[PDB]
Amino acid sequence: MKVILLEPLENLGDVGQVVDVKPGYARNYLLPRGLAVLATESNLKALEARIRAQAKRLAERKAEAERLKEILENLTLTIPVRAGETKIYGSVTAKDIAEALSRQHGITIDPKRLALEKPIKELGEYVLTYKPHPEVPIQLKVSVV
Amino acid sequence: SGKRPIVANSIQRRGKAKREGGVGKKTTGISKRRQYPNLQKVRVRVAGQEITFRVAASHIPKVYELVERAKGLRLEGLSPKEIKKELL
RNA sequence: CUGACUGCGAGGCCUGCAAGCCGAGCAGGGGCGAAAGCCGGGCCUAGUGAACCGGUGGUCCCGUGUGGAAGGGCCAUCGA
RNA sequence: UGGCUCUUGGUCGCGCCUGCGUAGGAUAGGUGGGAGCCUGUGAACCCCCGCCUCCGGGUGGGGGGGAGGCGCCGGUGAAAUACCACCCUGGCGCGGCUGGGGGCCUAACCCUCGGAUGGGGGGACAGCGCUUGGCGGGCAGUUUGACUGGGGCGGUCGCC
RNA sequence: CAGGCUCUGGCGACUGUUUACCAAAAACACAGCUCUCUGCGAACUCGUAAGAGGAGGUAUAGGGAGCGACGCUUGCCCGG
RNA sequence: GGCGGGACCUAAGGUGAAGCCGAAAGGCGUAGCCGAAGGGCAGCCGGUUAAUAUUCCGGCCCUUCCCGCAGGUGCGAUGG
RNA sequence: GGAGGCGUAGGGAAACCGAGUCCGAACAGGGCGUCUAGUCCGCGGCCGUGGACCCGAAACCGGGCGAGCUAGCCCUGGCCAGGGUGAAGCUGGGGUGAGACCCAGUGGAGGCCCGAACCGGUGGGGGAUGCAAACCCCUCGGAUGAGCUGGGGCUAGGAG
RNA sequence: CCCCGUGGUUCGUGGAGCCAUGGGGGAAUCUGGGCGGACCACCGCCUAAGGCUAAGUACUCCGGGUGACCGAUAGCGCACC
RNA sequence: GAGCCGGUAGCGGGCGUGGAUCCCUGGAUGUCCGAAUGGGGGAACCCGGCCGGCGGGAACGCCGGUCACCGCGCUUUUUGCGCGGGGGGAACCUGGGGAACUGAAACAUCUCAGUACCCAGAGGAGAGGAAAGAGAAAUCGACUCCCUGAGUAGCGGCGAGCGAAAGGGGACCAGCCUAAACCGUCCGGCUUGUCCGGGCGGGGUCGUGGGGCCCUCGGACACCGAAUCCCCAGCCUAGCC
RNA sequence: CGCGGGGUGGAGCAGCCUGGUAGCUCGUCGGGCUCAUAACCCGAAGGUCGUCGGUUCAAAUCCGGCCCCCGCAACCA
Ligand SMILES: [Mg+2]
Ligand SMILES: [Mg+2]
Ligand SMILES: [Mg+2]
Ligand SMILES: [Mg+2]
Ligand SMILES: [Mg+2]
Ligand SMILES: [Mg+2]
Ligand SMILES: [Mg+2]
Ligand SMILES: [Mg+2]
Ligand SMILES: [Mg+2]
Ligand SMILES: [Mg+2]
Ligand SMILES: [Mg+2]
Ligand SMILES: [Mg+2]
Ligand SMILES: [Mg+2]
Ligand SMILES: [Mg+2]
Ligand SMILES: [Mg+2]
Ligand SMILES: [Mg+2]
Ligand SMILES: [Mg+2]
Ligand SMILES: [Mg+2]
Ligand SMILES: [Mg+2]
Ligand SMILES: [Mg+2]
Ligand SMILES: [Mg+2]
Ligand SMILES: [Mg+2]
Ligand SMILES: [Mg+2]
Ligand SMILES: [Mg+2]
Ligand SMILES: [Mg+2]
Ligand SMILES: [Mg+2]
Ligand SMILES: [Mg+2]
Ligand SMILES: [Mg+2]
Ligand SMILES: [Mg+2]
Ligand SMILES: [Mg+2]
Ligand SMILES: [Mg+2]
Ligand SMILES: [Mg+2]
Ligand SMILES: [Mg+2]
Ligand SMILES: [Mg+2]
Ligand SMILES: [Mg+2]
Ligand SMILES: [Mg+2]
Ligand SMILES: [Mg+2]
Ligand SMILES: [Mg+2]
Ligand SMILES: [Mg+2]
Ligand SMILES: [Mg+2]
Ligand SMILES: [Mg+2]
Ligand SMILES: [Mg+2]
Ligand SMILES: [Mg+2]
Ligand SMILES: [Mg+2]
Ligand SMILES: [Mg+2]
Ligand SMILES: [Mg+2]
Ligand SMILES: [Mg+2]
Ligand SMILES: [Mg+2]
Ligand SMILES: [Mg+2]
Ligand SMILES: [Mg+2]
Ligand SMILES: [Mg+2]
Ligand SMILES: [Mg+2]
Ligand SMILES: [Mg+2]
Ligand SMILES: [Mg+2]
Ligand SMILES: [Mg+2]
Ligand SMILES: [Mg+2]
Ligand SMILES: [Mg+2]
Ligand SMILES: [Mg+2]
Ligand SMILES: [Mg+2]
Ligand SMILES: [Mg+2]
Ligand SMILES: [Mg+2]
Ligand SMILES: [Mg+2]
Ligand SMILES: [Mg+2]
Ligand SMILES: [Mg+2]
Ligand SMILES: [Mg+2]
Ligand SMILES: [Mg+2]
Ligand SMILES: [Mg+2]
Ligand SMILES: [Mg+2]
Ligand SMILES: [Mg+2]
Ligand SMILES: [Mg+2]
Ligand SMILES: [Mg+2]
Ligand SMILES: [Mg+2]
Ligand SMILES: [Mg+2]
Ligand SMILES: [Mg+2]
Ligand SMILES: [Mg+2]
Ligand SMILES: [Mg+2]
Ligand SMILES: [Mg+2]
Ligand SMILES: [Mg+2]
Ligand SMILES: [Mg+2]
Ligand SMILES: [Mg+2]
Ligand SMILES: [Mg+2]
Ligand SMILES: [Mg+2]
Ligand SMILES: [Mg+2]
Ligand SMILES: [Mg+2]
Ligand SMILES: [Mg+2]
Ligand SMILES: [Mg+2]
Ligand SMILES: [Mg+2]
Ligand SMILES: [Mg+2]
Ligand SMILES: [Mg+2]
Ligand SMILES: [Mg+2]
Ligand SMILES: [Mg+2]
Ligand SMILES: [Mg+2]
Ligand SMILES: [Mg+2]
Ligand SMILES: [Mg+2]
Ligand SMILES: [Mg+2]
Ligand SMILES: [Mg+2]
Ligand SMILES: [Mg+2]
Ligand SMILES: [Mg+2]
Ligand SMILES: [Mg+2]
Ligand SMILES: [Mg+2]
Ligand SMILES: [Mg+2]
Ligand SMILES: [Mg+2]
Ligand SMILES: [Mg+2]
Ligand SMILES: [Mg+2]
Ligand SMILES: [Mg+2]
Ligand SMILES: [Mg+2]
Ligand SMILES: [Mg+2]
Ligand SMILES: [Mg+2]
Ligand SMILES: [Mg+2]
Ligand SMILES: [Mg+2]
Ligand SMILES: [Mg+2]
Ligand SMILES: [Mg+2]
Ligand SMILES: [Mg+2]
Ligand SMILES: [Mg+2]
Ligand SMILES: [Mg+2]
Ligand SMILES: [Mg+2]
Ligand SMILES: [Mg+2]
Ligand SMILES: [Mg+2]
Ligand SMILES: [Mg+2]
Ligand SMILES: [Mg+2]
Ligand SMILES: [Mg+2]
Ligand SMILES: [Mg+2]
Ligand SMILES: [Mg+2]
Ligand SMILES: [Mg+2]
Ligand SMILES: [Mg+2]
Ligand SMILES: [Mg+2]
Ligand SMILES: [Mg+2]
Ligand SMILES: [Mg+2]
Ligand SMILES: [Mg+2]
Ligand SMILES: [Mg+2]
Ligand SMILES: [Mg+2]
Ligand SMILES: [Mg+2]
Ligand SMILES: [Mg+2]
Ligand SMILES: [Mg+2]
Ligand SMILES: [Mg+2]
Ligand SMILES: [Mg+2]
Ligand SMILES: [Mg+2]
Ligand SMILES: [Mg+2]
Ligand SMILES: [Mg+2]
Ligand SMILES: [Mg+2]
Ligand SMILES: [Mg+2]
Ligand SMILES: [Mg+2]
Ligand SMILES: [Mg+2]
Ligand SMILES: [Mg+2]
Ligand SMILES: [Mg+2]
Ligand SMILES: [Mg+2]
Ligand SMILES: [Mg+2]
Ligand SMILES: [Mg+2]
Ligand SMILES: [Mg+2]
Ligand SMILES: [Mg+2]
Ligand SMILES: [Mg+2]
Ligand SMILES: [Mg+2]
Ligand SMILES: [Mg+2]
Ligand SMILES: [Mg+2]
Ligand SMILES: [Mg+2]
Ligand SMILES: [Mg+2]
Ligand SMILES: [Mg+2]
Ligand SMILES: [Mg+2]
Ligand SMILES: [Mg+2]
Ligand SMILES: [Mg+2]
Ligand SMILES: [Mg+2]
Ligand SMILES: [Mg+2]
Ligand SMILES: [Mg+2]
Ligand SMILES: [Mg+2]
Ligand SMILES: [Mg+2]
Ligand SMILES: [Mg+2]
Ligand SMILES: [Mg+2]
Ligand SMILES: [Mg+2]
Ligand SMILES: [Mg+2]
Ligand SMILES: [Mg+2]
Ligand SMILES: [Mg+2]
Ligand SMILES: [Mg+2]
Ligand SMILES: [Mg+2]
Ligand SMILES: [Mg+2]
Ligand SMILES: [Mg+2]
Ligand SMILES: [Mg+2]
Ligand SMILES: [Mg+2]
Ligand SMILES: [Mg+2]
Ligand SMILES: [Mg+2]
Ligand SMILES: [Mg+2]
Ligand SMILES: [Mg+2]
Ligand SMILES: [Mg+2]
Ligand SMILES: [Mg+2]
Ligand SMILES: [Mg+2]
Ligand SMILES: [Mg+2]
Ligand SMILES: [Mg+2]
Ligand SMILES: [Mg+2]
Ligand SMILES: [Mg+2]
Ligand SMILES: [Mg+2]
Ligand SMILES: [Mg+2]
Ligand SMILES: [Mg+2]
Ligand SMILES: [Mg+2]
Ligand SMILES: [Mg+2]
Ligand SMILES: [Mg+2]
Ligand SMILES: [Mg+2]
Ligand SMILES: [Mg+2]
Ligand SMILES: [Mg+2]
Ligand SMILES: [Mg+2]
Ligand SMILES: [Mg+2]
Ligand SMILES: [Mg+2]
Ligand SMILES: [Mg+2]
Ligand SMILES: [Mg+2]
Ligand SMILES: [Mg+2]
Ligand SMILES: [Mg+2]
Ligand SMILES: [Mg+2]
Ligand SMILES: [Mg+2]
Ligand SMILES: [Mg+2]
Ligand SMILES: [Mg+2]
Ligand SMILES: [Mg+2]
Ligand SMILES: [Mg+2]
Ligand SMILES: [Mg+2]
Ligand SMILES: [Mg+2]
Ligand SMILES: [Mg+2]
Ligand SMILES: [Mg+2]
Ligand SMILES: [Mg+2]
Ligand SMILES: [Mg+2]
Ligand SMILES: [Mg+2]
Ligand SMILES: [Mg+2]
Ligand SMILES: [Mg+2]
Ligand SMILES: [Mg+2]
Ligand SMILES: [Mg+2]
Ligand SMILES: [Mg+2]
Ligand SMILES: [Mg+2]
Ligand SMILES: [Mg+2]
Ligand SMILES: [Mg+2]
Ligand SMILES: [Mg+2]
Ligand SMILES: [Mg+2]
Ligand SMILES: [Mg+2]
Ligand SMILES: [Mg+2]
Ligand SMILES: [Mg+2]
Ligand SMILES: [Mg+2]
Ligand SMILES: [Mg+2]
Ligand SMILES: [Mg+2]
Ligand SMILES: [Mg+2]
Ligand SMILES: [Mg+2]
Ligand SMILES: [Mg+2]
Ligand SMILES: [Mg+2]
Ligand SMILES: [Mg+2]
Ligand SMILES: [Mg+2]
Ligand SMILES: [Mg+2]
Ligand SMILES: [Mg+2]
Ligand SMILES: [Mg+2]
Ligand SMILES: [Mg+2]
Ligand SMILES: [Mg+2]
Ligand SMILES: [Mg+2]
Ligand SMILES: [Mg+2]
Ligand SMILES: [Mg+2]
Ligand SMILES: [Mg+2]
Ligand SMILES: [Mg+2]
Ligand SMILES: [Mg+2]
Ligand SMILES: [Mg+2]
Ligand SMILES: [Mg+2]
Ligand SMILES: [Mg+2]
Ligand SMILES: [Mg+2]
Ligand SMILES: [Mg+2]
Ligand SMILES: [Mg+2]
Ligand SMILES: [Mg+2]
Ligand SMILES: [Mg+2]
Ligand SMILES: [Mg+2]
Ligand SMILES: [Mg+2]
Ligand SMILES: [Mg+2]
Ligand SMILES: [Mg+2]
Ligand SMILES: [Mg+2]
Ligand SMILES: [Mg+2]
Ligand SMILES: [Mg+2]
Ligand SMILES: [Mg+2]
Ligand SMILES: [Mg+2]
Ligand SMILES: [Mg+2]
Ligand SMILES: [Mg+2]
Ligand SMILES: [Mg+2]
Ligand SMILES: [Mg+2]
Ligand SMILES: [Mg+2]
Ligand SMILES: [Mg+2]
Ligand SMILES: [Mg+2]
Ligand SMILES: [Mg+2]
Ligand SMILES: [Mg+2]
Ligand SMILES: [Mg+2]
Ligand SMILES: [Mg+2]
Ligand SMILES: [Mg+2]
Ligand SMILES: [Mg+2]
Ligand SMILES: [Mg+2]
Ligand SMILES: [Mg+2]
Ligand SMILES: [Mg+2]
Ligand SMILES: [Mg+2]
Ligand SMILES: [Mg+2]
């Protein structure tokens, strides 16, 4: 039998695969439990879709990655917000890091996809690491003051 | 019987016993006899309800292929036998 | 020494049919013999089996659109 | 018609090892090559381990050790004893193809339970389908001669 | 209206059963003995099948076989 | 209306929703339905006609159903 | 209406050749064939195929019809005068340590006895174009049983 | 499509193809696939596994026409209630 | 166009040129049984639901209507409503099953014979039908039926028997629609997708291979044409001269 | 016919692997021992190992053919 399984099994293999099994294992177990599925013509193609869809999808996102990657590199976010003589009056988060960016330019960016644990409370200039894609890191220059 | 997607009756075709060489001759004895189609039951789900098929061994797959086409189908309505029927 | 031949076969006996039997001489090619000539098994009359089906050897022949092959035919012989 | 696992066979490729009468110093399956071959592509003498046995040697894996080690002819047997090669007899380690045997499982299939989508027993067995060979007056179709001082029994059946 | 009796053999224990229409018996049957199959979806029977009987029974039960109350007994042979 | 049968019940059997089986015809089958000389159910004596009579008549006696009333009570079913 | 048929050339298994051709090395022999017939219609005699002059089986096979006779079972009802014998049990008495057991009474057992109905059909006579396609008279067997009998229903042809 | 078991055809297993198909294995989409009597090559023919379609054909319950058909033991079993 | 109230006279009593009887067409009515169909059942009988009516009429009875099962489709399951099936027909037809006598001078392969007969289905016919054909002609061109081919080619216990096709002569004459690629839309499902599937519409039908999509031709009014539809002629179902 | 495996002492078989090997039981004779057959113990004779050809240093052994008995199924117009 040809079958496309929807569940990893030490037996046959990881999900989305396509492996030959004796019809029985299919008909009277794998197929009805739903651990696997008759790999008809329709399904094989329904699997193309399932690939192509996310396949081109991710690449098209990574697109909008080299889009920001270029803008975010040739730029520094000057962040004017009151401060002592070293420490800050209050604090700057990614949320702020984000809005200042979306204002100071109009470039929108997810606050979360931005590496920064505790909010900045020091005065100075940094480079935080942004990440919309796990293969497209972006060093963002900044400057609280 | 024959019944399902199968489409196969049971043909009555004789079986003739012979004694022979082939390098000397070959002679006979002959009688009518009925050949049956290897035939099994197939149980399957299809929405609610079970549903069996008195199918031949040949087309066992056709039946599963049928349940696949049934997913694209709108059914229910307490249709035990009725599914099978409306199941093409 | 190998006529226990090959290719024939005028003409008859016998006989319902089928079969059985005797056979001069012709060609080929050969044996014995000085030669005349004799040799187509055994002094003779029993020691046998139609046809069909098939086997082995061969061979001008046939070979399903054509070339082969399969198979068959023909000659020889085999299994009552 | 299925899941897991142990176990074993055939067969092919690869790898590797076995097959010990005197003799030659020898316990050398075959045939042929070539005098040269090993060792730092770390050797001889020695400790540990697996396997074989003709009970001697043999071969594979771990160490000490250190540049030393084997062969040749003569000798000698039927053949030459380094080393390399194709291959044999028998066996071991890997994979390819392929089958036989045991065990367990459950979901097919089968039985069952005051409906159960379920639970319990059986279980890849059994049932059934195609195909194999067998047993097979339970049943079926037929056959079971002619002569013949009636038939049978007996005798005979063609050729000289 | 209404038994002739007795003695003594054979067969079969016994009441029963039977060849409607030439045979009522010494024939069958019988309680009883032995062998054998069958562990239950039993074996066996009818049916292509589903199914049914077996039995809504479970080896002290069910199928098949032979012998045939009861008493005494039932030897040897496993080559085919 | 009262006897017998039917507008009641169920037996063997038959039939047969569901379900199962079978080349066709068909075969099996739960419920249910059918199925009686079984269960259930109210009439006796006498008269009369050429010819009927628990059938007409006479006497005496009884059943079910519908409506209304009076009295009484949780009434109510193919289910227990 | 010329499709078509027969006839005009045979010999050979054929390849093939042709008044020849086959066998054969053969311009030996020999088989068969050359030196022409034919066809179409009517009629008659016979032959082949069909039932083939006519009438006749015992049988076989396919589909149906029958258990209102008879056989078995299933359901539900009915029937068996009268007489006889007198089992167990129980009661009582006897008996013994208790008991087995004994006797009497009571009791009403039985494919028990006699014998009608009813169910048979033993022997004889009769009947034999019968009263009758199985009867009649005398006689005889069973008669609470494995009894007989009404109504309902089931099983059948290689089947019951 | 090949194999096993068969049926059809003139074809009785035969050198047995073709059409069909009960069991088993099991493709391809025109550079595909079937066939021309085992097989192979060459050369041809043809496009399977969906379906429909008049007429020319068969029959005589029925009505009509006609006979070198019968004439009541013939002619249909029946001339007729 | 003169009679008439059948065969069928008689008792009794009517009708017809105000055109009867009679014949042709259409309509009406049509008890109960039968596919039989509300339910039952031993055909021609018995019992009942719902709605409306009849009688004094609630009990009873009668009348009119209506109520089997099965398939297909709308009905959302529902319960409905709508079209269809059921049964019969002499022979003929197709399909599923399918003998034996007999022949072979016995008999088993073989024959009789895919006949007899059983079953289902079709219909004025039925089947078959446009080539995955035939078969040797670098030919033919659906199917059916007749002649011939031919008692040939073959098949065969090479027995008994059985027995083609192509080709030629005639009858008739007709070709078509889908599946798939691709496009559009409606619905479902789901791992929301540039999807899967189901239905409906466009598209497409071939062997000189055809079709789809893309680009160029101009893409066209024209050209062909029903086997469906309408009307008419003709014809049949009474007559008349 | 093709398939298979053997012809070893007076009887067979082991030896035929994977060549370096004739031994077994009974039997014959002799000796020991017993009342005694016999049991038993010691010792000896009786095999081109069916046949011929070939490999090899060497065979019953591996190989060809042949001669024969046994067995296998399968065919007989
Ligand atoms: Mg499998
Ligand atoms: Mg500031
Ligand atoms: Mg300040
Ligand atoms: Mg902005
Ligand atoms: Mg963005
Ligand atoms: Mg973003
Ligand atoms: Mg990634
Ligand atoms: Mg079935
Ligand atoms: Mg099939
Ligand atoms: Mg069928
Ligand atoms: Mg067979
Ligand atoms: Mg052969
Ligand atoms: Mg034959
Ligand atoms: Mg026959
Ligand atoms: Mg037969
Ligand atoms: Mg299954
Ligand atoms: Mg079902
Ligand atoms: Mg298969
Ligand atoms: Mg689908
Ligand atoms: Mg429903
Ligand atoms: Mg429902
Ligand atoms: Mg349906
Ligand atoms: Mg629908
Ligand atoms: Mg002569
Ligand atoms: Mg003669
Ligand atoms: Mg002679
Ligand atoms: Mg003579
Ligand atoms: Mg002499
Ligand atoms: Mg003489
Ligand atoms: Mg013969
Ligand atoms: Mg011959
Ligand atoms: Mg030759
Ligand atoms: Mg010659
Ligand atoms: Mg040639
Ligand atoms: Mg040749
Ligand atoms: Mg041909
Ligand atoms: Mg040619
Ligand atoms: Mg050829
Ligand atoms: Mg030849
Ligand atoms: Mg030959
Ligand atoms: Mg298996
Ligand atoms: Mg060796
Ligand atoms: Mg040695
Ligand atoms: Mg020396
Ligand atoms: Mg070398
Ligand atoms: Mg050298
Ligand atoms: Mg040198
Ligand atoms: Mg070296
Ligand atoms: Mg080296
Ligand atoms: Mg060691
Ligand atoms: Mg060694
Ligand atoms: Mg040297
Ligand atoms: Mg060497
Ligand atoms: Mg592996
Ligand atoms: Mg392996
Ligand atoms: Mg492997
Ligand atoms: Mg295992
Ligand atoms: Mg287990
Ligand atoms: Mg368990
Ligand atoms: Mg379990
Ligand atoms: Mg479980
Ligand atoms: Mg199964
Ligand atoms: Mg269940
Ligand atoms: Mg279950
Ligand atoms: Mg379960
Ligand atoms: Mg289970
Ligand atoms: Mg278990
Ligand atoms: Mg087991
Ligand atoms: Mg099994
Ligand atoms: Mg036996
Ligand atoms: Mg027997
Ligand atoms: Mg037999
Ligand atoms: Mg026999
Ligand atoms: Mg017999
Ligand atoms: Mg016969
Ligand atoms: Mg005979
Ligand atoms: Mg005689
Ligand atoms: Mg005599
Ligand atoms: Mg006499
Ligand atoms: Mg005799
Ligand atoms: Mg003679
Ligand atoms: Mg008296
Ligand atoms: Mg008396
Ligand atoms: Mg007296
Ligand atoms: Mg006596
Ligand atoms: Mg007696
Ligand atoms: Mg006795
Ligand atoms: Mg009695
Ligand atoms: Mg009796
Ligand atoms: Mg009697
Ligand atoms: Mg009697
Ligand atoms: Mg009689
Ligand atoms: Mg009689
Ligand atoms: Mg008597
Ligand atoms: Mg008797
Ligand atoms: Mg008994
Ligand atoms: Mg006894
Ligand atoms: Mg037992
Ligand atoms: Mg039987
Ligand atoms: Mg049976
Ligand atoms: Mg049972
Ligand atoms: Mg029971
Ligand atoms: Mg018993
Ligand atoms: Mg005694
Ligand atoms: Mg005895
Ligand atoms: Mg004795
Ligand atoms: Mg014996
Ligand atoms: Mg024995
Ligand atoms: Mg024995
Ligand atoms: Mg009364
Ligand atoms: Mg009454
Ligand atoms: Mg009633
Ligand atoms: Mg009643
Ligand atoms: Mg009732
Ligand atoms: Mg009942
Ligand atoms: Mg039925
Ligand atoms: Mg049916
Ligand atoms: Mg029934
Ligand atoms: Mg009835
Ligand atoms: Mg009733
Ligand atoms: Mg009653
Ligand atoms: Mg009563
Ligand atoms: Mg009273
Ligand atoms: Mg009164
Ligand atoms: Mg009273
Ligand atoms: Mg009276
Ligand atoms: Mg009165
Ligand atoms: Mg109460
Ligand atoms: Mg309450
Ligand atoms: Mg109450
Ligand atoms: Mg000729
Ligand atoms: Mg001449
Ligand atoms: Mg002459
Ligand atoms: Mg001549
Ligand atoms: Mg001449
Ligand atoms: Mg002439
Ligand atoms: Mg003439
Ligand atoms: Mg003539
Ligand atoms: Mg003649
Ligand atoms: Mg003839
Ligand atoms: Mg005759
Ligand atoms: Mg004649
Ligand atoms: Mg004749
Ligand atoms: Mg009766
Ligand atoms: Mg009687
Ligand atoms: Mg009495
Ligand atoms: Mg007394
Ligand atoms: Mg006392
Ligand atoms: Mg007492
Ligand atoms: Mg006393
Ligand atoms: Mg006592
Ligand atoms: Mg006492
Ligand atoms: Mg007493
Ligand atoms: Mg007493
Ligand atoms: Mg008394
Ligand atoms: Mg008595
Ligand atoms: Mg008596
Ligand atoms: Mg009386
Ligand atoms: Mg009587
Ligand atoms: Mg009497
Ligand atoms: Mg009498
Ligand atoms: Mg008598
Ligand atoms: Mg008498
Ligand atoms: Mg008399
Ligand atoms: Mg008389
Ligand atoms: Mg008289
Ligand atoms: Mg009497
Ligand atoms: Mg008596
Ligand atoms: Mg009775
Ligand atoms: Mg009775
Ligand atoms: Mg009655
Ligand atoms: Mg009969
Ligand atoms: Mg019959
Ligand atoms: Mg019988
Ligand atoms: Mg019988
Ligand atoms: Mg083919
Ligand atoms: Mg097979
Ligand atoms: Mg086979
Ligand atoms: Mg085949
Ligand atoms: Mg057939
Ligand atoms: Mg055939
Ligand atoms: Mg034929
Ligand atoms: Mg044939
Ligand atoms: Mg054939
Ligand atoms: Mg085929
Ligand atoms: Mg098939
Ligand atoms: Mg084909
Ligand atoms: Mg062809
Ligand atoms: Mg060909
Ligand atoms: Mg073609
Ligand atoms: Mg085509
Ligand atoms: Mg196609
Ligand atoms: Mg087509
Ligand atoms: Mg077509
Ligand atoms: Mg077609
Ligand atoms: Mg048609
Ligand atoms: Mg005609
Ligand atoms: Mg007429
Ligand atoms: Mg006429
Ligand atoms: Mg006329
Ligand atoms: Mg006339
Ligand atoms: Mg007359
Ligand atoms: Mg007449
Ligand atoms: Mg007259
Ligand atoms: Mg007359
Ligand atoms: Mg008539
Ligand atoms: Mg008439
Ligand atoms: Mg009459
Ligand atoms: Mg009449
Ligand atoms: Mg008039
Ligand atoms: Mg009148
Ligand atoms: Mg009148
Ligand atoms: Mg009148
Ligand atoms: Mg009158
Ligand atoms: Mg009158
Ligand atoms: Mg008058
Ligand atoms: Mg008139
Ligand atoms: Mg008139
Ligand atoms: Mg009318
Ligand atoms: Mg009316
Ligand atoms: Mg009616
Ligand atoms: Mg109705
Ligand atoms: Mg009815
Ligand atoms: Mg009303
Ligand atoms: Mg009213
Ligand atoms: Mg009406
Ligand atoms: Mg009504
Ligand atoms: Mg129904
Ligand atoms: Mg329906
Ligand atoms: Mg509709
Ligand atoms: Mg519907
Ligand atoms: Mg609608
Ligand atoms: Mg709809
Ligand atoms: Mg509906
Ligand atoms: Mg609605
Ligand atoms: Mg609904
Ligand atoms: Mg309705
Ligand atoms: Mg309804
Ligand atoms: Mg409609
Ligand atoms: Mg119709
Ligand atoms: Mg019809
Ligand atoms: Mg047919
Ligand atoms: Mg058929
Ligand atoms: Mg016969
Ligand atoms: Mg005979
Ligand atoms: Mg035939
Ligand atoms: Mg037929
Ligand atoms: Mg039908
Ligand atoms: Mg019909
Ligand atoms: Mg037609
Ligand atoms: Mg058609
Ligand atoms: Mg086409
Ligand atoms: Mg025939
Ligand atoms: Mg004929
Ligand atoms: Mg013809
Ligand atoms: Mg033609
Ligand atoms: Mg033509
Ligand atoms: Mg004409
Ligand atoms: Mg045409
Ligand atoms: Mg769509
Ligand atoms: Mg659809
Ligand atoms: Mg479409
Ligand atoms: Mg379309
Ligand atoms: Mg179109
Ligand atoms: Mg187009
Ligand atoms: Mg086409
Ligand atoms: Mg193209
Ligand atoms: Mg376009
Ligand atoms: Mg334009
Ligand atoms: Mg255009
Ligand atoms: Mg059209
Ligand atoms: Mg006219
Ligand atoms: Mg008219
Ligand atoms: Mg006039
Ligand atoms: Mg063997
Ligand atoms: Mg021996
Ligand atoms: Mg031995
Ligand atoms: Mg030995
Ligand atoms: Mg000794
Ligand atoms: Mg000797
Ligand atoms: Mg020897
Ligand atoms: Mg010797
Ligand atoms: Mg012998
Ligand atoms: Mg022997
Ligand atoms: Mg053997």
